[PDB]
Order: sequence, then structure tokens, then C-alpha cells
Amino acid sequence: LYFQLEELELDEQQRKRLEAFLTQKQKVGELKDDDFEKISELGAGNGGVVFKVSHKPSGLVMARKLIHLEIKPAIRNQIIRELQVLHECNSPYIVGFYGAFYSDGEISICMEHMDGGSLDQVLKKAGRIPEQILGKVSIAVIKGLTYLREKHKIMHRDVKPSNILVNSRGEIKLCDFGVSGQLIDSMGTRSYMSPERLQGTHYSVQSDIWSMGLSLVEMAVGRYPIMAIFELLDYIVNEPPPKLPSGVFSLEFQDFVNKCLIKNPAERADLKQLMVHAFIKRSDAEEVDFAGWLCSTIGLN
Ligand SMILES: Nc1ncnc2c1ncn2[C@@H]1O[C@H](COP(=O)(O)OP(=O)(O)NP(=O)(O)O)[C@@H](O)[C@H]1O
Ligand SMILES: O=C1N=CCc2nc(-c3ccc(I)cc3)cn21
Ligand SMILES: [Mg+2]
Repeated sequence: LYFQLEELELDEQQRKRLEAFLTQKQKVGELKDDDFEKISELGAGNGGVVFKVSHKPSGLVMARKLIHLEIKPAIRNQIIRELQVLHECNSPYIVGFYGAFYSDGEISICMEHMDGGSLDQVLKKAGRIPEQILGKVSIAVIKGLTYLREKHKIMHRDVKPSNILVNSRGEIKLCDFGVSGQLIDSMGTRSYMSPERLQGTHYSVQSDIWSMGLSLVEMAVGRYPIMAIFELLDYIVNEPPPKLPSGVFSLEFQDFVNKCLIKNPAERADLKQLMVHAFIKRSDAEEVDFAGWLCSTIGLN
């Protein structure tokens, strides 16, 4: 293989893992319904359901997300066409993609199976995720958001613990970002939307920053930090943002989440500021055995 991964920084471990995934992907060509065998259900959200499957031609285990959309065949063909751009999203912080196709009123998004599941699933088992672990998660999210913005000019639009995936090798990656404008158009009482997004305002990277801030507060405290549908959104829009409890969390992490949750999107931190925040600088220097922690608290082999 003739890798063109020079644009990425990549340490040796990151390079070896990304090349190993892209090498396995070479076993995968055109994707068809008949070529899959369902193993189990990974989870289900609002948009669809995701299955752990076996791709029979390649022998690869994959995560297959199915989204029910039996609409005008021309508009769904544009969705599928736009989803092919996921073939160009190669990053240590973005879940690997195999292909997207349509069959029997369902669009399938086939991706790399992340054996540690999502952070909302690990949150259930862990109770609360330690600050040191959230440090590495925060790095992964900022770096993934940066890659999507700089390289493909795409905003995530769906940052939350269920869209942050982990594995036994200690990798933290984003999935379910807004790569297809038509999929967004053609498409809970726990909301991660920024106060300006809930009011109407055009999507900005600042809206993903808020979403990340709220997700970190929930993972650190073990509960959604804000019930009745309108009551919940009225609190996000009209009441002060939540804060981390003092004493239990360092001043750097409290300042980091505070900067993400600033109601004013102009005052709110941007990715460049967050990458050089003291919480990130501190977390980057720390030696945190993320894989050891993940495997021991969720019982992964
Ligand atoms: N690649 C994957 N590998 C392993 N588990 C996955 C993968 N993709 C998704 N999952 C799991 O499947 C669950 C359901 O995913 P999903 O249907 O996207 O619901 P959601 O994340 O809760 N909502 P949304 O992202 O807004 O559509 C997730 O919460 C993950 O636990
Ligand atoms: O925008 C969206 N709306 C609804 C569902 C959905 N799934 C994705 C997606 C899935 C895997 C990967 I990797 C990247 C993007 C985007 N998306
Ligand atoms: Mg999801």
C-alpha cells in the first residue's frame, strides 16, 4: 500500500494502527445485504440501530448502522453519494469506515467495530469517569473536531458520550458526524445542543464545544447535569450553565469545562484555545493507561 498519511502528525503506534485498519479495508469492496450475518445488537439510538455483523466475503467483524429512510430514490442516492466522503476521513480520532449502501428502505453505514463500545455505555458501568481519563478523552475529541474542520470542513453536529467510541487498544474516536448535508435534512429528553442551536442560530464549531463541555460534566459527575422536555430546554437557554463541583476536580478541569459552557458563543473557547488550555497541556503530559482502565472497568479481555 502507498500511504498518503504525511498530512497527519502520527506517532509510531498511531501510524501502525491506522495502516493496519486501512490494510484490512482492502479486503472490502462493494457492500450488499446478502454478504452480512448479524452477530448481536451493539445499541440503538433515535436515528437507527447498530449491529455487530460478520462480512462474509472478507471475514471482517464490523458495526453496521441501519437508518430507516424509504424516501424519493433520487434523494437517498445523494445521501449515499455524500456518505462516500467518509472513505477520505482517515484519522486516529475518527472511527474507521468500510462503506455505505441502501437496501430495502434502509441505509447501512458500515464501520470499524469498537469493542469497548461508547462512553455512555462505559459511564453506566464505571459510575463516573476519572478526570485523568477525561483528559485523554478531551484531547481525542478536540483533535477529531480539528481534523474534521481543517481537512474536510465538516462540523460534527452530534457530540455526546454515545458518539465517542473506545476500544481495548485504548483508542478514543468520534463517530456520527455531519458528513452528509442531505442525511441531516432528511432527518431525546437529554439534550447536548448549545443554547444558540436550540433557539435557531446557524451551526458553528462553538456549538460542538458546548456539546463537548456538557458531555465532560456528565461523564465526570456520572449523571446528565441538567425532567420535562420544555423545562430542560428552558434551563439550557435561560439559566446559568452547569459547573463541575469544586474540591473533587482540579481548577484546570473546572476552568476547561467553564470555557466550553460559556453561553455567549463569542466568549466561548474555540478549538485553538482549547488545544493550548492548561487542562489539555497537563493531560497530554500525563501517562494514563487508558486501555488498562477501560479493560478492567468494563471487563474486556
Ligand atoms: N462502530 C461502533 N462500534 C461499536 N459500537 C458502536 C459503533 N457505532 C455505534 N455503536 C454503539 O451503538 C449505540 C447506538 O448508536 P446510535 O444508533 O448512533 O445511537 P446514539 O449514539 O445514542 N444516537 P445518534 O448518534 O444521535 O444517532 C451507540 O451508543 C454505541 O454504543
Ligand atoms: O449525520 C448523521 N445523521 C444521522 C446518522 C448519522 N450517522 C453518521 C455517521 C456514521 C458513522 C460515521 I464514521 C460518520 C457519520 C452521520 N449521521
Ligand atoms: Mg450515535
